Amino acid sequence: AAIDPEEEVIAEAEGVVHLHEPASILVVKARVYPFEDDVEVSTGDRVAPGDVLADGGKVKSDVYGRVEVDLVRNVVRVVESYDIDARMGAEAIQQLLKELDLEALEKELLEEMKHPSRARRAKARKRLEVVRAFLDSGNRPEWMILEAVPVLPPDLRPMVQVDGGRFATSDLNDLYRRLINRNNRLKKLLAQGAPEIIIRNEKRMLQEAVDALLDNGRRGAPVTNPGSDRPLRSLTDILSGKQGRFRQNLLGKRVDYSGRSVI
Amino acid sequence: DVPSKIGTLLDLSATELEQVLYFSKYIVLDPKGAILNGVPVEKRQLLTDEEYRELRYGKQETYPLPPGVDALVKDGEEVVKGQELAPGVVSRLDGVALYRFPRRVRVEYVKKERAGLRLPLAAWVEKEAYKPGEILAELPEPYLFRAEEEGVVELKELEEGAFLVLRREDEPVATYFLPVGMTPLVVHGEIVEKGQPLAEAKGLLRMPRQ
Amino acid sequence: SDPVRQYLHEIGQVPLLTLEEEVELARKVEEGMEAIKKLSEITGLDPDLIREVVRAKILGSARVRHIPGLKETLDPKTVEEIDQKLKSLPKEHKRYLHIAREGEAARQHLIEANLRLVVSIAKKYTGRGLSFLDLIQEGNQGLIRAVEKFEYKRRFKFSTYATWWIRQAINRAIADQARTIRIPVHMVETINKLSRTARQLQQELGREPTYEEIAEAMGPGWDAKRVEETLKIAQEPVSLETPFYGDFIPDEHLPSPVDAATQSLLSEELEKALSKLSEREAMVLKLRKGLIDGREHTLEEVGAFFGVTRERIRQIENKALRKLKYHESRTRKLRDFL
RNA sequence: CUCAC
DNA sequence: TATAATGGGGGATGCA
DNA sequence: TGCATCCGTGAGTG
Ligand SMILES: Nc1ncnc2c1ncn2[C@@H]1O[C@H](COP(=O)(O)OP(=O)(O)OP(=O)(O)O)[C@@H](O)[C@H]1O
Repeated sequence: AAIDPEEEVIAEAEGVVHLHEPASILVVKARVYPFEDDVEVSTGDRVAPGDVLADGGKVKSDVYGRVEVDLVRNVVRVVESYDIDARMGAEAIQQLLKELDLEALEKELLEEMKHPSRARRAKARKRLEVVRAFLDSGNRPEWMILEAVPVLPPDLRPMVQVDGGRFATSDLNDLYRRLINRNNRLKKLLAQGAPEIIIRNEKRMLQEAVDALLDNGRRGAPVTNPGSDRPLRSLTDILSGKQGRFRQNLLGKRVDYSGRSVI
Repeated sequence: DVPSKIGTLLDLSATELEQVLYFSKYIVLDPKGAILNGVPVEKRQLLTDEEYRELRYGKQETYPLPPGVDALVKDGEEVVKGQELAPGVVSRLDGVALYRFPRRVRVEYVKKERAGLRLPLAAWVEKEAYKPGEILAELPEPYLFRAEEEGVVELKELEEGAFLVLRREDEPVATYFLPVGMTPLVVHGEIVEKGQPLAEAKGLLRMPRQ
Repeated sequence: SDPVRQYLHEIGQVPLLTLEEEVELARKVEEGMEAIKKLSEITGLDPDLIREVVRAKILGSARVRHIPGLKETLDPKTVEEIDQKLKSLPKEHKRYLHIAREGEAARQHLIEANLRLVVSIAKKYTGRGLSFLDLIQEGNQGLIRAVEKFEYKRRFKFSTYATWWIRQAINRAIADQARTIRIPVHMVETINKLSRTARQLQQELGREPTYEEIAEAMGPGWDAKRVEETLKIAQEPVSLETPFYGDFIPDEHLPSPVDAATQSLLSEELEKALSKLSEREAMVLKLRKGLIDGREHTLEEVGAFFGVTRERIRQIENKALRKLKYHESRTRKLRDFL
């Protein structure tokens, strides 16, 4: 076929077809399975050995693979591949933290505490300290992963109009905006069915946003406003440090009914 | 927060957690009978990007062919590793080969006709049918095939051997077959009468290969 | 450890399309679209739903959510029902399904193979308020838009057509997200026009322009006032933690002790007047001055709470004030209360 | 940058 | 909405 | 041997 009705290769009469001079050769490690009647599987499906492929269940598969239905050559292909579940990000981690039965790990770590070789007792001790911490607290390890992210009240990060009518805002606002502009973008990229690279990059950027909201500058580089080399003040930089909330506003405040003069 | 609470809770290194969290390596939650490089996939193993695409989507490779250069192998053929695919192209793996874009499509059109041929009696071998390449007749001496009709010549050659169609107006009056060993003595668009030689047969003549 | 380099490496894995492969993928996509367009005719359902189910089965089980716009909630159960209703079609009807799957599967590879363009496009839009990766993740959306609109019959390469949508996505993202105070896109365009105009004027004059020169160079309908106002709304807010800047800024909202005091001394020295008057007298004033609802009820509305008309209310009011005025100059408390 | 230690 | 464009620019100490 | 974390107080001016 072609763009216009012309240029089309139309068979003049009876004969057979042969192909020569290929642009390139795609060598696939797969298994072919031709068919005569209707095929039950559609292309893209996961398949195990001995699954009913086509022709009412006569022809089947030999290995684990992905279904690639060819309607031109009239053959169902099976590309040797498993239904393996391997993930990334703080989702797989959330799952692995949900799968944890702390009691059993307490048992195991206690059973390894009897082994010599110095270091094993130490590592088992630390790990068991964490495990028993979670056991005694009542907290769940998967809470170290964030589904819903808390938002600080507005006045504690205010956007106020100063003396000259200008506006002044906290640094947490731009961080929150940086979070939302990637969260919503992710929610659009998911609904519209984006490829894996784009979604992965988006989730990575999301993580890069929450890791800039809670502790900016902690991992890698600190996010700065355009036109300045100044790291934005995160929620960690607010509490910790000599300029932290503790040392500046809890262990020493400024007071009323107080004056100062040359003695 | 060194040492990583999450990392120490799951026997994971700082590097490993960095890779899993920031999308640098796949961590397996369910192998499903998968096997990488000989060993079966075990849970909590770190797969890369290639190690994951190979296990989840299989392996394959497209090899560029020079413009004009045809392939030694054909479409749908199974291939071994190191097996040649083209005069300069070598495959790096096993599997089913696939033609990407055939720049040239050759169509072998099936034709079924009926033609006559005169030959000396003691020179021809009697058979009810003739397979390709098979000897049709052996002449002990140079014998000239002669036209039994009159009209214009329509010459139609093959890869080896040829046809001949004598016609008046445009209506065909004769169809002669000239097997391998029969050299034509006429050209296309030639006027021939009755009796004049159209071709010469010498030695052994046989059916062409097609 | 570097997202930029990492993404660049992840992008260099998917090979660059040949013209033939490009046209192949595009054609497969379009054919898929038409196939779904007819499948909806056969099943008598919804095109978006169908294509979403095909997408679901193509991408696997990793991605399953309810898409805003689709009436049915996409859970594996429902998509199983629909997929079984897709397998319940005759061979000449069930053949469009394969074309749908092919269309989506080709769409994915088409998007992936044209991702290197978005990088080279967004590389020069740096320093506008958004980072490299954001511009990339928006230009990618632009590319996604370019795929479902491309027509291979026009014989144009996909790069030429995708470029437009990529720029159109980036230049929208920048104009929509770069500011802390979000400004409508057209207004942003106007401000940019002001910037370029004023820049030209500065380049030719040998000095910075005034509001009048700008307003003149902008054209009709433009005066100095509107230029000044436009520049006023175009202001970017500054940070409090600027080396802090927010420490020299008072809290104008909350009342001070002095404020809280007098307001608590004004009410006190006033309900000394709810007394001397009466019960209904010291209430027509409450509705009239807005002590109760916050709003001032006219002597019209007020008449429907005591029965009286707009002239017994008036005498009801003025009896209160005039009496309160005599209660002044004898207690002389409320004078300073200014 | 300046004052006091 | 359609020429084509496809990979960036000190100073010491505690702990793994 | 690499990384992360600490490194005195109050006050004045632009
Ligand atoms: N309070 C100030 N008053 C006037 N000039 C100052 C002041 N603070 C800093 N400077 C100027 O900045 C120069 C040095 O500033 P430096 O960078 O050491 O302070 P800083 O790092 O800004 O302090 P902080 O981090 O506590 O804000 C000084 O030599 C002076 O010129």
